[PDB]
Amino acid sequence: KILHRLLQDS
Amino acid sequence: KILHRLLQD
Amino acid sequence: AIECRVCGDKASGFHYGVHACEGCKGFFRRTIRLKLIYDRCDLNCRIHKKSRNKCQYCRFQKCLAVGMSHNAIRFGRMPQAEKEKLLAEISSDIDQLNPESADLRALAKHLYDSYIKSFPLTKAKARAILTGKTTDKSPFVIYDMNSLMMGEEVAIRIFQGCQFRSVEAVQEITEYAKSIPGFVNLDLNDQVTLLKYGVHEIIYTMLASLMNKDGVLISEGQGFMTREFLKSLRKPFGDFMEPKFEFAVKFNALELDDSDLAIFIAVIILSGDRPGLLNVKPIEDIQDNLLQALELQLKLNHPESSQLFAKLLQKMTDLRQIVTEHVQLLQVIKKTETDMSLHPLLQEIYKDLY
Amino acid sequence: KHICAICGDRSSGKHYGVYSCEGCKGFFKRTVRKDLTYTCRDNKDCLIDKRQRNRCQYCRYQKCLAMGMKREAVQEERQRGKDRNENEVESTSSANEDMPVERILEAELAPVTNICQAADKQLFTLVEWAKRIPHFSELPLDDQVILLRAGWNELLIASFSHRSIAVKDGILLATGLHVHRNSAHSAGVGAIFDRVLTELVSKMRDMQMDKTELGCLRAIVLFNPDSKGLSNPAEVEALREKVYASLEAYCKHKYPEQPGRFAKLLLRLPALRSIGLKCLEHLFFFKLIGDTPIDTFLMEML
DNA sequence: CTGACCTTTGACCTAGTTTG
DNA sequence: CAAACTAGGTCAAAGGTCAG
Ligand SMILES: CN(CCOc1ccc(C[C@@H]2SC(=O)NC2=O)cc1)c1ccccn1
Ligand SMILES: CC1=C(/C=C/C(C)=C\C=C\C(C)=C\C(=O)O)C(C)(C)CCC1
Ligand SMILES: [Zn+2]
Ligand SMILES: [Zn+2]
Ligand SMILES: [Zn+2]
Ligand SMILES: [Zn+2]
Repeated sequence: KILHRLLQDS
Repeated sequence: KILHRLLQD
Repeated sequence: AIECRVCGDKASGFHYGVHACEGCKGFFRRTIRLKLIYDRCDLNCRIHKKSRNKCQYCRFQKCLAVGMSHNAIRFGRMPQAEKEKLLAEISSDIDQLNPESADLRALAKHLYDSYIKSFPLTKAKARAILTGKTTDKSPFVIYDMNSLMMGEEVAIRIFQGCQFRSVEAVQEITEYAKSIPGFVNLDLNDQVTLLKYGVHEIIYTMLASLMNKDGVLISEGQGFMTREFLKSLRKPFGDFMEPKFEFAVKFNALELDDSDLAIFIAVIILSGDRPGLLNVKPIEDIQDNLLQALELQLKLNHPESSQLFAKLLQKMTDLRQIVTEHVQLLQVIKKTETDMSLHPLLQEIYKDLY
Repeated sequence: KHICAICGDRSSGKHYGVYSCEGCKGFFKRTVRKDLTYTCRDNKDCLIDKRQRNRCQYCRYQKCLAMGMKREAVQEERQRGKDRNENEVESTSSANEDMPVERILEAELAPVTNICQAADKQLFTLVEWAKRIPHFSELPLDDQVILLRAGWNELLIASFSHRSIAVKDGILLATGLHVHRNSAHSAGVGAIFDRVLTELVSKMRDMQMDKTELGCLRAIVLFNPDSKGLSNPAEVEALREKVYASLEAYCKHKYPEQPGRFAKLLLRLPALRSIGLKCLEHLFFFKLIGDTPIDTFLMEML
């Protein structure tokens, strides 16, 4: 749920 | 003790 | 990108009518420039980069069979290198480099490249820094307070010195994952799941690259902390690292290169045996093809390593083995201490983990 | 030329990265090569100087590590035959069956307080099963105990999680009880129990795990060379590689339509271990907590 | 077991060969 | 001749041995 951010931003 | 016994034979 | 006809490492050129390395070149010339007789050896030794300096008779003997000749010496240029410029195997590249196999090596190369751009310190770099064969300054060893004090409750400075690293690695692993054929296409909920459980296993695998029986490379690889040092810390933090060292000693024996580590890592992130997954068939799908790719990477890189593929997949149960055992200690800490300023990213990952 | 950074004596140049005296260079080598472990008798403080450097090895090797001596800078015995293999073939054409799959197969064919009843009852079975698995009995009677002590836990779980094929949302203890899912949550062990259903029972189930394949896996979980104590780990580590071989071939024969089956079968192993560890966790929590409902064979096992 | 003392390896550089 | 290569030589650094 903080990871959601790294998986959705490149 | 037990494991050793059953294994003994 | 040629190899040596005697041992293996890249050749340094055409020495005595054959592609030989600097070591095998000068071994041959030394055996001749000096009448040298090496007592027979019935055993047909396998000459490789390492074993090369074991049986002298078996080494010389072999390199005479490969063609090395004192009367085959040749200076000059390569007039028709163009001939043998197609790596003289581009005919088995239309046979071996295919069919439903040409793709496997294509997948590997892709990952090996995605791995190189994702992580700064690869096993390659790390082993030079460790074997000292590099144009750098010897890592600043840290075997006690004195040395530690020269960085620019202590047990804790170090403990949280790690938690800090993870965070950085996690960001790196993450981008690596986002380049695994089909990882983005998976349902965002399992994309996240696959990582909550992945990172840890991924870490100890990587982490073991910069570790030897005696210590571990730190801070970019410009520092080295002794195992003996860490092993001796505040009551609860002494054991904290042993398991990692034990594992690393075993994992390293397998001698895997970055090329092999780069696929193995992808196999871990993609494991359909994780809790909370929805579409398991998709995930498993990518894995199956990745495993099928790693199996070939090992056979071609370690032709003679018996059951390496099987042994490598066994280390996978030892990873979980660590991780859950680590979580236990991390659990203990919550009691015999009151300052758990563990980073908020580690909080997500760590909480709820089996 | 220089001064040895380890003891102070005169250094004959560089060795493994540091300016060492010929003495220290030889100490480091021998230590790394014969993979030795030294212990200190003081407080890891022993002083290293040309006179008293043999006074204590542990301290000396650490003085080495610290002054920067690198272990990997050491090559290994330029004098090995390094081939534990017998000339030509050791079992004509590998035999492939130095660990016969049939033998294993045969060997395989041979709320809470209720579970443990199965365990104990089942723990006398293991000596029987293992006894029947080839090359086990030819092993040192000590390593046999070490091997079975370190793995009864996992071996036992992987046995019934297969026996619970079909029988969904529940499992059959070895005696006869059909402990069903919801029947656990009440006891508080619903987390663990569910994991067994979902990453073992389930997975195992959708794979059609051949009763053989199972036994082949239990063998691999048995022949665990990492167990601490084996007077000889090399032998144990071997009997496992043999079983990797047998089972490995056994899929090429029986499941040719599935090339990646062998791997899929080995990946059931990681989960079998987490689940296994979490269980021990729920035993050293029911024992030291005086609830003591177990029997007798569970006393040496813990 | 240590460590004085002796043998090899092989990475790197120079001086001479051959192709274009 | 320049450019493209090699046989050799060199010396630090690894390896070995075997009285003490
Ligand atoms: C011992 N080193 C090397 C890295 O060693 C590591 C060991 C364990 C982990 C796992 C982290 S730590 C944690 O609590 N949770 C995690 O996921 C991460 C890194 C140090 C120590 C101090 C400063 C820098 N480097
Ligand atoms: C799995 C499991 C548990 C652990 C039991 C152990 C360590 C062994 C069981 C062996 C059996 C059930 C063998 C058989 O009869 O085949 C506990 C009690 C925490 C609760 C429910 C889930
Ligand atoms: Zn070579
Ligand atoms: Zn030989
Ligand atoms: Zn010294
Ligand atoms: Zn000491």
